[PDB]
Amino acid sequence: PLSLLIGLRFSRGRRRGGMVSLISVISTIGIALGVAVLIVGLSAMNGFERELNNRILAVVPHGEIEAVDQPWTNWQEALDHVQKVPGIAAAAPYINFTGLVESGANLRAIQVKGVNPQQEQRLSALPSFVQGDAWRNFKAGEQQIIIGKGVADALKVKQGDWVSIMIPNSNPEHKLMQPKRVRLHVAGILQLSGQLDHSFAMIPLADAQQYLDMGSSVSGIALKMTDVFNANKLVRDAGEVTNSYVYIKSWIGTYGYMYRDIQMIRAIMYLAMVLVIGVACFNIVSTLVMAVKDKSGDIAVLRTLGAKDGLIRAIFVWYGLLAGLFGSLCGVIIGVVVSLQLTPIIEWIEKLIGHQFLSSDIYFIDFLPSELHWLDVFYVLVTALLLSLLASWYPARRASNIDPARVLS
Amino acid sequence: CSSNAKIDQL
Amino acid sequence: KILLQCDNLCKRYQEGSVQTDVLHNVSFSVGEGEMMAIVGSSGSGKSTLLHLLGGLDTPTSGDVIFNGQPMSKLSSAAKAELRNQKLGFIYQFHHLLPDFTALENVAMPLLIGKKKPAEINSRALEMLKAVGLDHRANHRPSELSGGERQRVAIARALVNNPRLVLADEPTGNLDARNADSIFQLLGELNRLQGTAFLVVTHDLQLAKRMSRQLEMRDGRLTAELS
Amino acid sequence: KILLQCDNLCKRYQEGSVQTDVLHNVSFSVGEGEMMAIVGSSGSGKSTLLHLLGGLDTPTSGDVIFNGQPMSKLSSAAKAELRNQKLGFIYQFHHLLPDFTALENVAMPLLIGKKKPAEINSRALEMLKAVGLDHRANHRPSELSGGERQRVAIARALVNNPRLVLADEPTGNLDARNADSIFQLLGELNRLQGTAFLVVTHDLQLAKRMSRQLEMRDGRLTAELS
Amino acid sequence: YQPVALFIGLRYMRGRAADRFGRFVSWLSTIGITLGVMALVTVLSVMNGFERELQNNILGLMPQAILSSEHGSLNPQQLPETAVKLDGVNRVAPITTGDVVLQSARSVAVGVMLGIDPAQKDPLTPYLVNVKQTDLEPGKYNVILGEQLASQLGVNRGDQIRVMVPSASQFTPMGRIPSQRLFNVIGTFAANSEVDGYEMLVNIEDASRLMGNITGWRLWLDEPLKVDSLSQQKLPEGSKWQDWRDRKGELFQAVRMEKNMMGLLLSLIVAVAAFNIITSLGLMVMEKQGEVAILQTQGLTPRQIMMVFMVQGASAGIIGAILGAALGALLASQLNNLMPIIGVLLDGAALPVAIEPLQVIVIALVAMAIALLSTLYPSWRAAATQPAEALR
Ligand SMILES: *C[C@@H](COC(=O)CCCCCCCCCCCCCCC)OC(=O)CCCCCCCCCCCCCCC
Ligand SMILES: *C(=O)CCCCCCCCCCCCCCC
Repeated sequence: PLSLLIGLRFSRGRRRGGMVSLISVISTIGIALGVAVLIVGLSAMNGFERELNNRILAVVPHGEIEAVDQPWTNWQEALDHVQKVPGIAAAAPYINFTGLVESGANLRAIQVKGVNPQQEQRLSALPSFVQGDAWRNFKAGEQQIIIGKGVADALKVKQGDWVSIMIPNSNPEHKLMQPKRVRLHVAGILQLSGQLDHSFAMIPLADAQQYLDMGSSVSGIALKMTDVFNANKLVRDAGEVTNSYVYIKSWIGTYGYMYRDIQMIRAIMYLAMVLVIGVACFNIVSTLVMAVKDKSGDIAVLRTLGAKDGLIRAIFVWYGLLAGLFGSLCGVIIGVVVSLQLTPIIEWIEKLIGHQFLSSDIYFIDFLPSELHWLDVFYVLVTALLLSLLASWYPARRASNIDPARVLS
Repeated sequence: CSSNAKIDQL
Repeated sequence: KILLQCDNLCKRYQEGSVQTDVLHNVSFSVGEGEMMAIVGSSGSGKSTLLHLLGGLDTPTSGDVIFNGQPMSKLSSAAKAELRNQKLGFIYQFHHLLPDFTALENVAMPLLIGKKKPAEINSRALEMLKAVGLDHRANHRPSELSGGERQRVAIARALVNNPRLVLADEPTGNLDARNADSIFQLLGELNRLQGTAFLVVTHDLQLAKRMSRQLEMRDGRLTAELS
Repeated sequence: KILLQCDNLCKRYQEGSVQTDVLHNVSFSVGEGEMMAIVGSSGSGKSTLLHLLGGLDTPTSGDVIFNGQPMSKLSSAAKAELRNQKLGFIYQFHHLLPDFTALENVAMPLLIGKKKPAEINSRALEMLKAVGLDHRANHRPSELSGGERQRVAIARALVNNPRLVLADEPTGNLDARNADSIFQLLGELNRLQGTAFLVVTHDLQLAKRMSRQLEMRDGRLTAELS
Repeated sequence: YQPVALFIGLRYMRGRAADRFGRFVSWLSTIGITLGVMALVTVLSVMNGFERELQNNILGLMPQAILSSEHGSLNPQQLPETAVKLDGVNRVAPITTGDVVLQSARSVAVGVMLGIDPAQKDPLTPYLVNVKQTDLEPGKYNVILGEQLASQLGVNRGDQIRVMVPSASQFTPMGRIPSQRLFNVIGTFAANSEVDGYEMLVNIEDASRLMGNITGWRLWLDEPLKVDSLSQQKLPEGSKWQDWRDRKGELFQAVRMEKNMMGLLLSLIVAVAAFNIITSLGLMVMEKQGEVAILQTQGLTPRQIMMVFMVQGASAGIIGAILGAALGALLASQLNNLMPIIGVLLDGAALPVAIEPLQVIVIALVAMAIALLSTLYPSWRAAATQPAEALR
């Protein structure tokens, strides 16, 4: 049930001339290039966002509470109070160490922490990133330590290797008595996304209690919540059931910049590709103006047979929208095909360049993710179709102003 | 990336 | 009464940055059913006069009244509707669309009028078989010979019951073998439904079958001077 | 001696994936000053013949010698220079540039030759007043009528002292009122500076004023058969 | 009427239907190129502005390049300040460096040591908090910790530390005893950057590492982002060159890669505008076949009718690139000058810009080069066909 406005104007696109096939190829390539890259860029950004919640948000505590320069004596009462908060899912005690590793004629800046192995799997996904067979051998009094992949690569050490690391001497009298070293054997290693690998290590909580010569006392409470984007507020009221003041800190101040640098890239790319499509729309304007002044005889014929102004005005709108739609669909197909196989394409390109980008030293990850959503493809197809309709509007209006009698009808 | 603000929360 | 009335039709044209007078004091009248013929030289303004009667121009010095209604107080949409309803055009340049088939080429006037979907599949091929070209309905103008597709153009205008049919050298390319073949049904249409048609040529040999002779020289049609 | 010599011109053309023979054994000779005329049907290959004499194509089976020099041992630049110096073309399609004025359109052959800058401001309007169109020198082809700007195209080729002038239906659109008016000065050019021009038409009525009759049918021009 | 017959035959062709819309279509390629250049210039200028701030806060506060000796330390007598005249250097000062490990009464930390002469000026001098640079005297073993280094070490003025050098440890035959001393702090420096957590300033004379010589000469650079080009010049014999590409070797390599990626993304506008020229010229060639044939008959060589359409694209590309560069050099400067007309971002950081004169010229030249390159096929097709055998 095709309408007369479109009628058989698709057959009007079956024209013959000189080098007009190459013009059509350029027209369908220039507008398809700006969509196939926008689709894969938005899919790559969606993949980055998906990997951020699986490799950073799931392994980093959302909030941490610790008092001012004071060992805790009523930490259990504070844990009981913070356990019942409308918005906090779980909490666990931990100790912050700043001891350093010196073994193998190299120096490493590491932040050791002490967490309960039975409670460490209830608020984070770090247990799921252990390269070993299992971490269930974590107990108290066995000198067990686990480090990240970066530290293991720097020390060239493996599982079970004995390493002596620096430990601060927690002396009640503020002096510089002696440096402390304790030998620990590696109970496995874990590989993170590629940023916290060389700056994370943890030990059992009870071992850290003995290393500080401290009794039933911990330094910090880490908390995992449900809505991660309200962490700046959920830690404000969580620290209210305490003494006068302890500290307040969340992951927004240290990892919230990554989210701000994902939406910014999306907005920049969308604005940069709307320009690409709009410039490619001039290619439709020129080739439709040429069709208007080449099909002037048929316009006069239709006017003589009684076609109204609206029919002639709308014939070329759908004539241009078909050339735009073909290019858009060809771009959508390419963008979907490349997006679905982006991870192997980038890996194969990096093996051809020799040196690989997206390094695992200062970035967020070491690879290029790609998650395809069937809502950005619709949003870019609609944008391309709207830009094509806008481009093929003024020439269509000019086509309706052709005098049917000035040209011999 | 290359956009650092360095805003800390107390 | 009368069907068409044009008088004091002073049509100008732009020739040398001045509105040269190409038609002046045209006072011809067209009746219902009666067949006339206008004979003039190719360049005396006879071809331009045809577009003025169809509402395709503006004489800016006169008025033409069709069926008791002039085209002055009408918009472009109303003029197009009048052209599609009570008009019909036939030219000598073989003005067809080389993208449509022969069946769909003649259904365009009915397609614009938004008739029944099955009506265009019952009245178009009826006209094609009346003229005798229904076997080549599913073809292309690029395949038909010069004198073959001309009858398709003749029958294109005679679909939506045309009350008045304009013509401009209907027999310009086809030979005389089909000249009487395309005229017998045109004459019969005057007795079947009572339609009127005017034809503008430059030869007096084919005007014998016409019932009137109103040849014009430089916008004046007065007597039988030649 | 003689000015032009073409013999055994077997020009082929691509019609159906095969080089069909459209011209064969063309042995016409052109003298200095004497006027000839070639008459043929529109489709017999008479229009394609003029393109070969101007060095615009390749006969691939013969040779054309102009002023004692064949076109085989010449490059494109040499052929274009010879065309701009001792040639001239007149067509029937009204081949003019609708961007330049009437004064600039006829000065293009002089502009390509890189003559004196004030020479094109003394010889172009001289030709325009010789043909009688200097009043519309600062105009546009979109403004002039059909028969007005044709004389501009006629005078465009007759600027840089053309020794041989090809014509293809010079009187195709303009009427017979100025048909003699555009021929009197062309004839006077033969007795003024001694120029030669050949004209290819399809009618014998306007060939009376020509000094020769070499009508051709399918690449053969032998006698006065008709 | 021009002496060059090629240009006069095309100048009138750049706009022949004077109308409110017909003239606009002929300028579509110029508008597209102008947009592609004005978008390629502004964004890369903003990235250059971020890079300049990053370099002025990291590279400008750390030793950019050092000239040392391959056999450990370098004796100043064998290589004085008069013996160094390397290109791109505007200041040379003795310095000692080393990746030392801290030791406080509460915790331990790491950091690079900068042993400098207290008499000479230092880039970190203005960012001092109640500390006199002349207090760094030999024998007293004074040390100035960073603002973020002492905050995490729990160290205020009047405390003591046990800075140890593992890299330059005195490898005695009786195992391995690291070289260490007892430094007393005199205050902290706050530079409001990332170097306040691993940098501390000490006296130039220190035997905590080796040997009365120095490790090397810290030399300043006018353009510290082109060390890879200055690292191959003729250095004095018996010397080695070190730079910041060992510590900050991936951070500033990331910025260049991100700039190249953003530029490649934005170059698609210019690439599509180049295709627009190809379309606009292929449409003009097929429409002006009779004009081309008449020019060929009048005496115009095919190599001239090729340049007739070549300029039709070249002039549009040049006039688009120049306008795009001029608009990009103005939009970036006036991005937040009168009002922040950007759709104000939720950052509140006074977005910096840095217009590089060489980069704008390079972008404008690549735009012209691609516009000229895209014209080849449409111009060649207008002359490859037979003049008269095709149309007339
Ligand atoms: C961390 C970010 C930093 O990126 C930035 O550069 C921040 C830029 C902020 C710019 C603000 C500009 C404000 C003014 C705008 C004015 C616009 C004017 C427009 C005309 C009027 O990291 C990144 O953003 C990296 C982003 C990478 C994005 C994707 C690049 C994809 C490249 C694909 C190339 C495919 C090539 C295929 C060839 C076949
Ligand atoms: C900035 O502070 C950290 C940014 C971490 C992610 C950097 C990603 C760089 C590469 C982005 C590529 C986007 C397009 C991918 C498909 C071509």
